[PDB]
Amino acid sequence: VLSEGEWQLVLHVWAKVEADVAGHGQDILIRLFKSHPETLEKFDRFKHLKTEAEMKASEDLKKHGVTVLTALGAILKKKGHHEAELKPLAQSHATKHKIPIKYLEFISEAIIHVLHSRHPGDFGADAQGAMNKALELFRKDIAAKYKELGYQG
Ligand SMILES: [C-]#N
Repeated sequence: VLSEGEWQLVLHVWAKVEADVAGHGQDILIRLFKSHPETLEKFDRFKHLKTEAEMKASEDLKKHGVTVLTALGAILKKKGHHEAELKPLAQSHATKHKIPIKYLEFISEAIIHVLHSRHPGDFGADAQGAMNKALELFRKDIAAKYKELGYQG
């Protein structure tokens, strides 16, 4: 459960993300691809991307970073009442992308790392703890929908 004050922490850092969604999105996906290169074979769209250099210059990668952060931001802003906003995301990742839950733990770690590098004055122990809890509720809810489809992974 996040306390209301922990949701406020999440939302306060989020507003920082929002002032530069494309830069945050690039950092996050690159971080993910560098830390868990196997996840990159799950994105059809990025098969031409090899070097870090290539990732940084990619428009496909930047535009996707925006799409990912827009969808997640809409979910975080709901403070746990996100069934509507999460359902479409869950079902597509299950059916169309076949993304194991594990991948969701990887991109969570990436987001946490990036927030910390970028907004350290805002991203202390208290904020990291609340974000961790928000992302873990997000995964748990995703895993519930996967279940309903019979989608393992
Ligand atoms: C889609 N990350």
